[PDB]
Amino acid sequence: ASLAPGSSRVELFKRQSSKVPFEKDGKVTERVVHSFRLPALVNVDGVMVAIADARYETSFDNSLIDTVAKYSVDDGETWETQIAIKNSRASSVSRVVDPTVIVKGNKLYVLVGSYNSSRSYWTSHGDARDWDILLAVGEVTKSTAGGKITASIKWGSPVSLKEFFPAEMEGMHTNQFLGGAGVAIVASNGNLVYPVQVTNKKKQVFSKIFYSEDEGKTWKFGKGRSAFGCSEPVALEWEGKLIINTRVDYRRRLVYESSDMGNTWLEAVGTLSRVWGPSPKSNQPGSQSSFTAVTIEGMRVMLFTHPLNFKGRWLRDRLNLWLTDNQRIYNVGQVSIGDENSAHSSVLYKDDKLYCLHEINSNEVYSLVFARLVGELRIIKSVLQSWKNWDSHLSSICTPAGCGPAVTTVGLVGFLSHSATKTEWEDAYRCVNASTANAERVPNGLKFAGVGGGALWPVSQQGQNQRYHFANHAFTLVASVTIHEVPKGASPLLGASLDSSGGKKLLGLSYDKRHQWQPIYGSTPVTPTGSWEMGKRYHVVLTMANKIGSVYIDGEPLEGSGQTVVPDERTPDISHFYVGGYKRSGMPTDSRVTVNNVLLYNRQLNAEEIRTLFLSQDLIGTEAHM
Ligand SMILES: OC[C@H]1O[C@@H](O[C@H]2[C@H](O)[C@@H](O)[C@@H](O)O[C@@H]2CO)[C@H](O)[C@@H](O)[C@H]1O
Repeated sequence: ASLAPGSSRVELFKRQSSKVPFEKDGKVTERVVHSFRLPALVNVDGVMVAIADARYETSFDNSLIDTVAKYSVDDGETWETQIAIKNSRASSVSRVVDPTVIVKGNKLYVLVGSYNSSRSYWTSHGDARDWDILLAVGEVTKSTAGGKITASIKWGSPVSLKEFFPAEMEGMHTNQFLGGAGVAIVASNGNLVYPVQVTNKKKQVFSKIFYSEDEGKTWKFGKGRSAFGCSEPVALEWEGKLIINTRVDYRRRLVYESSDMGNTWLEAVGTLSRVWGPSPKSNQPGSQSSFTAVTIEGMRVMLFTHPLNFKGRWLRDRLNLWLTDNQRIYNVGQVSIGDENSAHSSVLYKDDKLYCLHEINSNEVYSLVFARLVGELRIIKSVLQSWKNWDSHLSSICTPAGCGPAVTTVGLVGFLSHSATKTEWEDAYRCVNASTANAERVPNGLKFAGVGGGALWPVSQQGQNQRYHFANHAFTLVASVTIHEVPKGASPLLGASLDSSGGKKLLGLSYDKRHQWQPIYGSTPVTPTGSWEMGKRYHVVLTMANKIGSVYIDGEPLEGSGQTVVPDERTPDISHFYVGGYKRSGMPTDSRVTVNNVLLYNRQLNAEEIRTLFLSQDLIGTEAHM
């Protein structure tokens, strides 16, 4: 339970306690609600709106559900309650579901699925007999009446958008669709954009972008789609693309990019795709996720939440929040408390305060808690100042022949330099440390010695959540090194390992008893090349892209460098990077070397940025700057 220092919370929508105005046959009554689910928390012009399911009788998905809203004009001290949308009232189990919310001006656009009488889960329905898809538009107006600031919201009659759903898509016959739940966006050209989950007559699930250029009068689907198996998509716009982050049951979450309103989808292999696991071993159901772009203290970042689900199934305990600038991926920490069940969530950033509406579940009775994320916003601002300082400090270095090109920070993701503890080498970017053994701190890095010496920067080793999954598609690992002793055989100095030992490599660099380098390319025959001297430091660059590895000493490729390291159409799964040894006592090499300033970029640096880092190795360390 990390609800941070100075952060606190209330139980806003109290299961079996909070009442709503329930309407039926021309009569409104105050009704105690069983469970509140599917939190959507937004800002309309300074009115904090909280939208959710009111699951009246039971938390069963297929039961009687209206869309409730609660709205506050004082940043969630007091709230007014209403029912935003009501179901058909056609049976005891009629329902409007997966409320998905777009804010635009003083308007709230809410899309829901609607079901009349089925008790089966929607993905199992072989047709659309019980289903409709409805947009209701709520309008917020703002008074300062009788002295104090007041507000209300008038909700419109839902309008069916079923006319806008084609009966065919590529290679399939359509079935039903719903919003991804949570909060959607207005694009920077003004369009309304819902990422939606859709099923076909084969009952497969897959995600699309459903949009409107006309304030919601009419609706299109992007031509493209996600893989099958992708559900509850949640989307934001980042630097002119849509980022569509999807739930994938029993798998790691797939993230996609689309630069043309969803006409073409490319998997975001270089950044965020397959980063987040739905459970420790990613073999459990996943979750709805809050996924938004904000500007905090002048930097555009993204915020993402998803339960860790230690418990497995749909329990979905331990809601975590993540920060990213589409390069570094920082775990802010756990928002929910202890081991409580805590599946959906909605993060709002408003007037430079952070808030989160999330579920808590005990025994299938759900409340939505409203939390003030003050400590979290503090951690975030600190991590961001850190990102800003290192990028600015690296980028103002005057690189030598006054000045050559700046040290590149585009795509720099991790940085091991001057800070280290007794057993860890610290990421200056503060997201992923390397563990160490037999490590002696020297300026801007470590000196390693003896069997099992070295550092380990985890890749797949990060566990359920893998920030460095990009490395499987491209990376550049850079480092200054010095060999202090002539090894007895070939010893490692640096590389990306595919297994836990370091014995099955993707790409690495070793050095041998003959004073030669042994760059290693996958499982290819190793060929010693070049020459070094005990005591001279050297600059080393490993790049991999397009399934091609290359090794540089002092800014210059080794002879025969640029070989195939991925020997077929399967994607590697890198376990970790090893630095200055294997950091394994089972591996019988002894690397006696010093390694300074390890940089990890999410791309193949080009000739010039490699030559700049080389000539700049003495200027980039963190040493002076702490
Ligand atoms: O546990 C509450 C959640 O149930 C999920 O439905 C599961 C169900 O729990 C499981 O026991 C079995 O029947 O499979 C269902 C999926 O087809 C719902 O998906 C989820 O939304 C919660 O209500």
